[PDB]
Amino acid sequence: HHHDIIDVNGITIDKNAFKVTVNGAEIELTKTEYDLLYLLAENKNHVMQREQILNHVWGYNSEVETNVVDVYIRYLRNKLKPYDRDKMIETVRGVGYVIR
Ligand SMILES: [Mg+2]
Ligand SMILES: [Mg+2]
Ligand code: NA
Repeated sequence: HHHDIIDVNGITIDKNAFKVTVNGAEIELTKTEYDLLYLLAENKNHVMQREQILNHVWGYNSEVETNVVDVYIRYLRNKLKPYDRDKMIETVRGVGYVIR
């Protein structure tokens, strides 16, 4: 076990850097979930096609199956659900995903 959060010399450092702040609390993510959320958020109101999300989050050269995007959208929605934030991630069937 590693201490979740450490304070030393007035510096606060969390074991897991990939957290976002919501309602005075924190949602704890993985790198890939965090990068996916960032992408969608930076592209608010602009629908992102699955292949574009794949390129930006997993890499233009990636050998991963494109449906990994759908998998991680589900993981991210599940992370947002306890904070009633999941509906911000909308599916555009046959295109991709968007935050409005
Ligand atoms: Mg951080
Ligand atoms: Mg943070
Ligand atoms: Na969490």
